[PDB]
Amino acid sequence: PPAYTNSFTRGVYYPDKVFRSSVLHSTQDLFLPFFSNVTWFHFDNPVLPFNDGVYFASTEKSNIIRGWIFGTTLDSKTQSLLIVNNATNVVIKVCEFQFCNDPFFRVYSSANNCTFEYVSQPFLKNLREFVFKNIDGYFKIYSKHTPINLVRDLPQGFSALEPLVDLPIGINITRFQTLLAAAYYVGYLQPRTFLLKYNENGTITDAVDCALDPL
Amino acid sequence: SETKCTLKSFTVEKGIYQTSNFRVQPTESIVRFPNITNLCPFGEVFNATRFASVYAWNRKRISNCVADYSVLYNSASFSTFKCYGVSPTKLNDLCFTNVYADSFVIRGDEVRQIAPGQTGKIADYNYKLPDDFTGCVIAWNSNNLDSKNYLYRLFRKSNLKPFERDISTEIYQAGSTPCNGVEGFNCYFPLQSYGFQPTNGVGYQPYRVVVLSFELLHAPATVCGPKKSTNLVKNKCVNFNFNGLTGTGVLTESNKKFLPFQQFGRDIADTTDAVRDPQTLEILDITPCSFGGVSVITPGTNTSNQVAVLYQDVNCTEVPRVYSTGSNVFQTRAGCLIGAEHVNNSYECDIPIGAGICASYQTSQSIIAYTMSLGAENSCAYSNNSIAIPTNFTISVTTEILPVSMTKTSVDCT
Amino acid sequence: MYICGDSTECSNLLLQYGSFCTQLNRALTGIAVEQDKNTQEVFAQVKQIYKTPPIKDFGGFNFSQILPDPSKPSKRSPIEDLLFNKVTAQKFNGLTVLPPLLTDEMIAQYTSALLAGTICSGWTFGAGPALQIPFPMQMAYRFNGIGVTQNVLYENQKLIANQFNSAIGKIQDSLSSTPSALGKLQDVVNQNAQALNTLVKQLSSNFGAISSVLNDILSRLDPPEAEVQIDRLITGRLQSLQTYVTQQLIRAAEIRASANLAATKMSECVL
Amino acid sequence: MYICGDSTECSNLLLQYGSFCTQLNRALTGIAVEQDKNTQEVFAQVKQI
Amino acid sequence: PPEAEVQIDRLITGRLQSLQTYVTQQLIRAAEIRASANLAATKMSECVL
Ligand SMILES: *[C@@H]1O[C@H](CO)[C@@H](O[C@@H]2O[C@H](CO)[C@@H](O[C@@H]3O[C@H](CO)[C@@H](O)[C@H](O)[C@@H]3O)[C@H](O)[C@H]2NC(C)=O)[C@H](O)[C@H]1NC(C)=O
Ligand SMILES: *[C@@H]1O[C@H](CO)[C@@H](O[C@@H]2O[C@H](CO)[C@@H](O)[C@H](O)[C@H]2NC(C)=O)[C@H](O)[C@H]1NC(C)=O
Ligand SMILES: *[C@@H]1O[C@H](CO)[C@@H](O[C@@H]2O[C@H](CO)[C@@H](O)[C@H](O)[C@H]2NC(C)=O)[C@H](O)[C@H]1NC(C)=O
Ligand SMILES: *[C@@H]1O[C@H](CO)[C@@H](O[C@@H]2O[C@H](CO)[C@@H](O)[C@H](O)[C@H]2NC(C)=O)[C@H](O)[C@H]1NC(C)=O
Ligand SMILES: *[C@@H]1O[C@H](CO)[C@@H](O[C@@H]2O[C@H](CO)[C@@H](O)[C@H](O)[C@H]2NC(C)=O)[C@H](O)[C@H]1NC(C)=O
Ligand SMILES: *[C@@H]1O[C@H](CO)[C@@H](O)[C@H](O)[C@H]1NC(C)=O
Ligand SMILES: *[C@@H]1O[C@H](CO)[C@@H](O)[C@H](O)[C@H]1NC(C)=O
Repeated sequence: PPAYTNSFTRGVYYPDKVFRSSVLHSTQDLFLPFFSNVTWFHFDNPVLPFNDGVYFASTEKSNIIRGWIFGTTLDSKTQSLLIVNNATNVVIKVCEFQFCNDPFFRVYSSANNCTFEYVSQPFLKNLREFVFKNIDGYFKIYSKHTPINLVRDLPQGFSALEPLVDLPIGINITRFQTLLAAAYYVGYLQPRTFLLKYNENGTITDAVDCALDPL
Repeated sequence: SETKCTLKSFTVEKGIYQTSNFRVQPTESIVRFPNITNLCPFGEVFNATRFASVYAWNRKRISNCVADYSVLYNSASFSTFKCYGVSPTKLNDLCFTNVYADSFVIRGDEVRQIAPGQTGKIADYNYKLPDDFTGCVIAWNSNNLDSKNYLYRLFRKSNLKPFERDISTEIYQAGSTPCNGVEGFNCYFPLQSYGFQPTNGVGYQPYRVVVLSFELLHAPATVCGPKKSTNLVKNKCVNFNFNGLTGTGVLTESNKKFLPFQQFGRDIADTTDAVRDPQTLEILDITPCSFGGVSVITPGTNTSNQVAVLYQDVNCTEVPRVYSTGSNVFQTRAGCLIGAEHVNNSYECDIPIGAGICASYQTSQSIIAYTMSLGAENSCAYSNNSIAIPTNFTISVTTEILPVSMTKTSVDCT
Repeated sequence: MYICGDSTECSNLLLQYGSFCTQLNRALTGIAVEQDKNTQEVFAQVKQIYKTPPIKDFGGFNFSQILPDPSKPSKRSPIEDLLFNKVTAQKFNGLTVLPPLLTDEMIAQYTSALLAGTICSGWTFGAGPALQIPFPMQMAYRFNGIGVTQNVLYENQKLIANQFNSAIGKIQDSLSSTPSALGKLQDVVNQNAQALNTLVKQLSSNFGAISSVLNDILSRLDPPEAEVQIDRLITGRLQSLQTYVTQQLIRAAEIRASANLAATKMSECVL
Repeated sequence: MYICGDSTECSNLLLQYGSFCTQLNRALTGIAVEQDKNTQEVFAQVKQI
Repeated sequence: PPEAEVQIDRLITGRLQSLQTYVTQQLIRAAEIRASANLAATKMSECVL
């Protein structure tokens, strides 16, 4: 679905792992632009690029799997990053297994020389914000679960988007796909400069996008 | 003498001269080498009862973990340990990306064929190590447990490709017969069988050889030796290496509240004002332990040769040259002053120390430190219907010196 | 300490720049001594410390808002307390703030002595011995100095005293309600605070080197090229220090012109 | 624009020198503001025309 | 000559920096001396004359 929607002031994560109390810090990083047009995809399972980064969201508590298939060729030619959640694990297998033309462990039908395979505790009304990026072979995932009342789209708020997990991978992700009444949003990160406001707790309680308007 | 040399002169006037600086040296360094973390399972590839053969190895592709080469190096359980161009100890410091281990059993004497450099006949058919091989090869005549299936390559014509997996067993001699005819007269199985019984000699006994070739450096780096983790030595100027953050200071206890994903504590400007130790997950406040400035108070050279020493912003206990902590030690807001006696009488300021404290040369003669007096204490007698009229005068000739011009100087730049 | 933090390898590379670091310290010491001279010149004009009269029969003039408050711990007048309230572990990289030679309690005594001398005698305590005079008679001398006869004050003493008290009372409200009331002093405070922040924030710049940390350069790289990278860092940090020192010199020359005007206004208007 | 005329590589290289251009711009803006204040101090003494 | 123009470049940079520092400090000191001389002229006109 080509429907667009406004992201408002959502999609800002912690650029680093440094505590800051009452510091208004300017960070130049791949951030989601303020009041940007993010694509709302309804059931559907389209193919979407990656470019520099990807923003993800969820609305209802249906909990329909919601894995991811970050790849670069996805035809058993290069290592592909697959994330599978089964309410007990977050299995991240980077391997060239060949996903079918319409993926939905039967996603793939092969087993190549599968590399690093981190597995840990699961992390996945209830808004579920995610940010996926890759800079120098390190796949970074940030996530935040927030409670809100569903009305029409992403709410107007700014909680924290705390970081989730960094993985040493080394591949390049040029494309990605979503695993599965589907309803989600996709935004694209851009190399912006953001002024982040830290409170006494080291929490980013406010942010300003220094490209949106003259003020 | 320090004042004389810092001024490049043999005579010094009266005043305070800043000679050198003061800094408390670090007592020790704290790294306290790291956790168990995720260990590399080398014991599985070494202590393998079902050891494979040279034609087909137990291909163990090992990934992010800490491989303790020191464990395999300080123990002489295996007969021979080799590692390419690297001492085993430093093997725990310089690290790499990923490792691949191939384990096999060979026939005794021909342990030297498998080598990155010098060639061997066995390496020409069974397995040739890469020319740019960098790994660790462990060989030992295990015998007993693995001695009582074991067939070794004997029929090939080209050296095995660097880091290749070949398990071919088709029957042929070399190329001469146009039709091999299964086993005609000499085309036996390439995997020749041998006797692996205890009666065999050292050169014909099962020799367990395991190669541990690690891939060269790429964009990531996961298989690394022991690094990270810290400890606590609080209230002491020490060098600390906290997860790669290296610096000198005092790690006092802190009441800060880090979120459970932040480690550093850079607050305002870019200085690290706090840190988190990855052993107890507590917050330590980094502070500059002590520094200041050594200033010499001297009443000139013509008048005398005695001096006093002021340390700018240090305590009188933190001062350890000659005598610097015994007697005549007075702690003022402007620092710790030694060599000067505190007098309760207040005089006009002579040598300004700071914070209302001055120093002077007075009585034999010594150096006194006092609180400067603002002036004569006049009593003001205000009274209405009362006036004061002068009945005499004085003609006072005062002086006023004013600079007007400086020396005109030209410089030939070329 | 600022350029080469506790690194002997960097400190040995700083020795070949000559007396670049012995000159910035000299300039900063001169600036500090000049600040002390400014403070002493503005306030320490008269040396006799006159005591505040313990009475209130000044002919109707109030003076309570300018004379020191004995009840409060600090001996400061309400106006001085308002002005002090309006204006708002050592640093890591060798930056220290030396304390002023004249404490705030010592300057307050100088101000109180000047006020007591003005109330007691008028202008006669700044040109010789202090000759006492009743304040209604002293104000008749100052009325006589502006072309107005003596009888104008004596026949309007109550009205003049009431106007004086009302103006002094409104001074506090005007000072405590204007947004940029003490804007000049606050700008003086802010300019130095931001200069130090910019100076210390220049230690996180590469200046063309591979990293802004000397330990990373010394460990990752071989000494021959670590020398080049450390020299680049030294050049950058020395340039930053020189910029800070020059800007502080210009700012201190600007402040010294305002301290030579406060000392002139003290002599020609307070005395 | 003076040091690196419309060149992105030169701008990226100059970004490694910290807040130098910011200091220069602040100084020049302060000079301009002082120049505007001088005329008001000299001529705008009485504000009744 | 090819390798003698890199050390000479460092010498030139250092000596130029020293000269510029000297000129700047002398300019500030000359401004202070000019202020003092203006005060001296004012005292000569107001008090001697
Ligand atoms: C000089 O002027 C000051 C004020 O500028 C006079 O002090 C004022 O004294 C009056 C009368 O005592 C105080 O008014 C009363 O104070 C208390 C507390 O509020 C209470 O009884 C009444 O509600 C009433 O307000 C006034 O607060 C006080 N002002 C200050 C600032 O302390 C002083 O008396 C004058 N000196 C003279 C007349 O000699
Ligand atoms: C890794 O990144 C490089 C740089 O973008 C990719 O290179 C080009 O990528 C496009 C789209 O992915 C390909 O169609 C081109 O053929 C690539 N150009 C060349 C000549 O390299 C590269 O493909 C990425 N890696 C993978 C395996 O996708
Ligand atoms: C976030 O800040 C709040 C408000 O300052 C913290 O709540 C206070 O916590 C401190 C100790 O950290 C207590 O002394 C206060 O009584 C608390 N106040 C209230 C109103 O609860 C809160 O702990 C911080 N969150 C953290 C540290 O995770
Ligand atoms: C590394 O090992 C240290 C101890 O050497 C572990 O510290 C533990 O911390 C807990 C509290 O978090 C203490 O109650 C335990 O006593 C400590 N363990 C031991 C064995 O003393 C630390 O958690 C380890 N870090 C890892 C495994 O990442
Ligand atoms: C005013 O003071 C002057 C001195 O400043 C007095 O003159 C002195 O008088 C004494 C006593 O006769 C002599 O011993 C001194 O030699 C005089 N000094 C000078 C400089 O001439 C003068 O008497 C005083 N006038 C009054 C009226 O008391
Ligand atoms: C020691 O230092 C502390 C903390 O700065 C200070 O309060 C105390 O007065 C000092 N004591 C002595 C004896 O110097
Ligand atoms: C100065 O006064 C203090 C405080 O009363 C007293 O202890 C000390 O002995 C006095 N010193 C001298 C030299 O009189």
